[PDB]
Amino acid sequence: PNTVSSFQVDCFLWHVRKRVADQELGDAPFLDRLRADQASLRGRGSTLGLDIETATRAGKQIVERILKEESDEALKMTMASVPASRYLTDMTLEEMSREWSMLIPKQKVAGPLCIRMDQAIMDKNIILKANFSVIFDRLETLILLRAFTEEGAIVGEISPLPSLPGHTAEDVKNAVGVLIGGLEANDNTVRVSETLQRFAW
Amino acid sequence: NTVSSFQVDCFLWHVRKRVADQELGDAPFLDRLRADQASLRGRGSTLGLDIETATRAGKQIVERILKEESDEALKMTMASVPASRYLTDMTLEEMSREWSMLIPKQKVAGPLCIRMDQAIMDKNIILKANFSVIFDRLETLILLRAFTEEGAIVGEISPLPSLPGHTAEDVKNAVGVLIGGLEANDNTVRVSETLQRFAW
Amino acid sequence: SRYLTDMTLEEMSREWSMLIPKQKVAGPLCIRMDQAIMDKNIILKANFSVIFDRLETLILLRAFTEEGAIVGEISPLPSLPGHTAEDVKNAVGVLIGGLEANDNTVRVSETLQRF
Amino acid sequence: SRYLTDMTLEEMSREWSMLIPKQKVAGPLCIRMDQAIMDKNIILKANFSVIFDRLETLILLRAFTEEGAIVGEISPLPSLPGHTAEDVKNAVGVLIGGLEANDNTVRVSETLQRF
Amino acid sequence: SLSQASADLEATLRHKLTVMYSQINGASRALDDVRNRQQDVRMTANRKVEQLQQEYTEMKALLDASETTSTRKIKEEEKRVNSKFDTIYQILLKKKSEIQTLKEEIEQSLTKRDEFEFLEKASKLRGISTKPVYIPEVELNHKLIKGIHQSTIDLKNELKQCIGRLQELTPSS
Amino acid sequence: SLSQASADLEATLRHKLTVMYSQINGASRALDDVRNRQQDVRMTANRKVEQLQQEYTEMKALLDASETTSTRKIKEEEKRVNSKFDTIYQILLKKKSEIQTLKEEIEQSLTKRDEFEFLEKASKLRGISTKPVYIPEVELNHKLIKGIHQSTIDLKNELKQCIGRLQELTPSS
Amino acid sequence: SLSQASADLEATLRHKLTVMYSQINGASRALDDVRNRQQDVRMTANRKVEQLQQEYTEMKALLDASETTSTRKIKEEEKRVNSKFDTIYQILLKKKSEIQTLKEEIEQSLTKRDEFEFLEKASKLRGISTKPVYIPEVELNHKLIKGIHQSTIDLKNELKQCIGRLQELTPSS
Amino acid sequence: SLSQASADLEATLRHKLTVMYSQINGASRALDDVRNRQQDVRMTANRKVEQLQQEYTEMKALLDASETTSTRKIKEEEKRVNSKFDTIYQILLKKKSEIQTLKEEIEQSLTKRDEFEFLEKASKLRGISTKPVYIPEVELNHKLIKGIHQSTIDLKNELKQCIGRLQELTPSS
Repeated sequence: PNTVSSFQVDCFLWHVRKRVADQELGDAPFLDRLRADQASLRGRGSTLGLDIETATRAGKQIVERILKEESDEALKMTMASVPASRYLTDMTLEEMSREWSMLIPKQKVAGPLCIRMDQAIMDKNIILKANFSVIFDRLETLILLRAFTEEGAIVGEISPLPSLPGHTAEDVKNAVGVLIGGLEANDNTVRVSETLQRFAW
Repeated sequence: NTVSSFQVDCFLWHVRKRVADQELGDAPFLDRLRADQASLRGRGSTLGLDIETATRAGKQIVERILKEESDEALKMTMASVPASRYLTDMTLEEMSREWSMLIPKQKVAGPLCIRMDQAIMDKNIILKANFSVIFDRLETLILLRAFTEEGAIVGEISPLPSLPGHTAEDVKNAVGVLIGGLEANDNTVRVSETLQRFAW
Repeated sequence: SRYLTDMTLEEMSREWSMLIPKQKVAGPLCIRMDQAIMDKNIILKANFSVIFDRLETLILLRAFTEEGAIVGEISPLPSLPGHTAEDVKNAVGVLIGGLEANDNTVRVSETLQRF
Repeated sequence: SRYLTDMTLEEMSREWSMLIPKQKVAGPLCIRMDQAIMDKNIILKANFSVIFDRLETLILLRAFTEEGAIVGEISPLPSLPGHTAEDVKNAVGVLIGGLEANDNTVRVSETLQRF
Repeated sequence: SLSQASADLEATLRHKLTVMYSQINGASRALDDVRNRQQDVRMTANRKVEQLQQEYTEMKALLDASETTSTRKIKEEEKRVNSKFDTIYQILLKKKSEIQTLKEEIEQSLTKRDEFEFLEKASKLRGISTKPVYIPEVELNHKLIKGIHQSTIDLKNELKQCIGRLQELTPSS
Repeated sequence: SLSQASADLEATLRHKLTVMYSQINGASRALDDVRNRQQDVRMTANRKVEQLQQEYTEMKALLDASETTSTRKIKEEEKRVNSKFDTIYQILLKKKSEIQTLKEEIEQSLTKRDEFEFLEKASKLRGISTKPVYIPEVELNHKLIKGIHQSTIDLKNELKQCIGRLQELTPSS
Repeated sequence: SLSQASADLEATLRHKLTVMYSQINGASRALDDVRNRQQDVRMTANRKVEQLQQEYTEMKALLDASETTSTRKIKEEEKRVNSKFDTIYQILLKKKSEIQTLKEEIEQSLTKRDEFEFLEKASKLRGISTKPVYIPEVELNHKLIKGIHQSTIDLKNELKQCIGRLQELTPSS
Repeated sequence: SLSQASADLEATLRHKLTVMYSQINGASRALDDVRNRQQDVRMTANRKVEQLQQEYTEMKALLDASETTSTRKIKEEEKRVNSKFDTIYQILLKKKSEIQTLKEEIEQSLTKRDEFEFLEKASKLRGISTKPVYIPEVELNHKLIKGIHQSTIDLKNELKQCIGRLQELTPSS
């Protein structure tokens, strides 16, 4: 009793259906079908133990993902989808091109990334800033990440290997975990930028 | 507007079909599929409105917002097809080649300068251009020129040195004006495939 | 090319009779008037076509008393609908002289004055 | 660290009786044998744990005739499971001497010979 | 003293080689950074331009709708007056046909005239002059259509003022 | 006496024939009049429709002008930031090439290094750690382009409201 | 004559200035062309590299799938033999518990010893030799697991052969 | 006599007590044996999974090597064509700079006029129409990079059919 994708679909198709009769005239049998399918989907959500909101969000990525064209599509508006291929920058060019020195170097090889940190830093609030390319709602390839103190000094760096580009997003999440652990082991408070939180946790 | 709903329902039934027509879906779901199919056929009969045409109308009416999408999101969607390239019909030699008009005609079409030799007549001319393309749209033109059957330059669309850049419709207008000015001299004008893709 | 209508459809389709008929052929136009109408103020209303700023083809001209009664008429001959503005001007002068010979006072509508 | 099993699960989970019991405490091991068995070819099979290339802890050793009958046994004391390979070797020598003094011929499995 | 100082500066220059390697790698990462930043602003500019063009095409479609609605109001007023005139034409042609028929009836009644019954046959037809029918005046609503024209000109002037208000917010190069 | 009454009613019927002729001519003139009146209202309607269309095309041309001006403001802001980034790319690549050259020179200086003049040739280079170059920040004018987008959306909404005020002046059939 | 030749060559040089202006503009357009060509080959290279990376990540995911499947077959064979051993443990422990219960019962029956009825109480408790159930030998399928190991080694060598065949088509820099 | 049979049956039951605990001791040893057998097959299975995982990581490292080598082939082909284009940019810019300099000379020679030496200074300038420069075509080896992509896709497909061949060697429940 598992193939309940049809419920998610029906939750999606109903909500958009509402829109029509919920703003324009639509039709009276159409609105009657709206109310009837509403009650039926409520009963199915009760007997399923599955939320309508969550199943509609699932209907989003279960429908909008396999709409290929028999014939010529919804001209997936670029005002609403450019797609979302962008490049995010927490760091300034000065911050990027700046050179730094570790008193107690720690170098580790996390997959295709090199993590570097100054172990001498202790009891500081550190913030992570990174410049990286984003595709859709996922990180694609990292250009650089660095760790700044409350005062702006560099204390850590996640950089891809010069000979071995590129990498995935999960490799970057692993490197982030390793760097945060190595730094917080020295009594350091680690905060992260909003973009990094968005594509790292 | 009592017939918007039929179009809507035809679109939603098509997309509904897709699901159980490829994936497993559900058995009551497939019975509703067949039943709503027969019911929409009956409604298309009693409406005096064809199901195919009304389904295409349901497509183009349930596709121009608010479809994709608002509000929501959060993950689970995107809907697009990126691209970023630079197309070249002309060789570097053709670009860097210099030419002379016997009967010059110069016009300022928006941010573009159109130039042509009016002395050319009764020739099959082909338009070749080098230009940057973004997504499925033309972005910025670098140059366009007009070659004869023999390869001689007879016309040129070039942006103004002081005023870059420009849009795609400015380029379509300049193309129209150049083709008109040349065909007024009994000339047959053909266009390269890339230009046809990003001008007509 | 426009059409000017001094007269209403009722005035154009109304029938009238002359107690003393007077008819005259003025080139391609026919002029009719009642020689019994005297000592009245009469106004000439006409429906006619206009091209540029000149008269092109007359459809009908009728004379109205102060009380609105028809006492005269200028109409093209059925076999000769074609005519010029000068023929109309001469017909108007003949009709004005004929009605004024009976001590009438004649006024012309502004559209008729212009053309 | 591996476990070596000369004996099948069936062979060790079987009961046997000695007509003439002979028991002896060899340090931390208990040696039992039937002094009534004579003029037989006997093979010693044992299940024991092994670490590196040496014996660590013996679980059980039993003597089998050519016909498969149990005639002797080496087992650790319940209060003293700990022991070394050499005490086990000494117990094996004692059991071999006890069975051979009554004209038996004893052979040892290759694994027991190694350890 | 010079051979050991030679080894000293060999070792110091060797560690300087490694710091140079790391800084050159940092420079390559900064070059990728600047390239990606310019690529991002290119994408942003193209996206904003296509959103602008989509909005201006929506405005053009609204203008098309307004144009069609105004021209439909004008054609419906035209068709009103012209169908009133068509019914008047129908009435006048009916009366004209009655008179034409009676005229031909008198003309072919004058062929059998020297029989006594001609009087009995024709004295009825002199009496029947059924020529009535009242025609009310039809007036095109000039004020409405000239007000539509005046008001569309006003909307054009107001769009002019609106676009001026829009463009003065930002600098022009 | 009956032949004289026959001539009498023949004469009366012929004079009524003549009045019928004059009435039929009047009816034909009235038909021409109604045809010309409807033709005139047709001409008036067509003239007003063509004036409407020229006003709406003027408005469309003003929208085209505003569109091209806004898109030119955005493309020149794009080209500003992209030429700043291109120059920054050039500076960083020039510095990287200088440092790369010096690094490889130090690497190929170590093959003839246990020759005495190595110290004289390399004691200058221990002093030269030229790793400078300051990069100022380039910022795309986000407020300007977001304001252009927001204000063109505002232009569309107020054009909608204007067209609404225009069309509500008259009835729709 | 020299002032007129001065005006002559002034006019000819002015027309030469205009042709040079057009040629320098053509040169700037050719520079834009080469810059854009370099940009295009950069984009092409990056796109092909990302396609390569996606293909190699897909291959790594196939290796992960094969690894998990092989380890699941090995753990299921382990669990087979270990559940047979668990059932054998259960049988032996049940027999041991039966004898343990009987052992305590007979030990507490020999405490009521000087009653004649002790025989009646204890003659039942003698030969209750609960010695049942035969246990067959359990054998781990060693051939299968060592063959899985051998076959994964063979697949590694076959991947070596594949990668070699791939790389030998092209020269290496 | 009954006290003597009581002592007799007590002694026989005591000897049965001793044989019973000796068998329970054998049972506890068999339970320990089964435990150790289970632990041993656990150890063998786990070591084989560790050997499988080390082989699969070796295969993943071979994939990494192939990826890096293919991407290096693509980057050096990119840089070859991009250095050819850089040299072409340099020649075109040099020609543009030469013409720009001569243009400035003509522009600032025609501002100081009505001198006899003006003719002498500009009669050199009437002759110099040096407008040549030949640019050879640069062509990226598209066949090579598209074939590298096609062949890496083929390698993925061949690995799929491999591993497919591997898992079919063993049964599925």
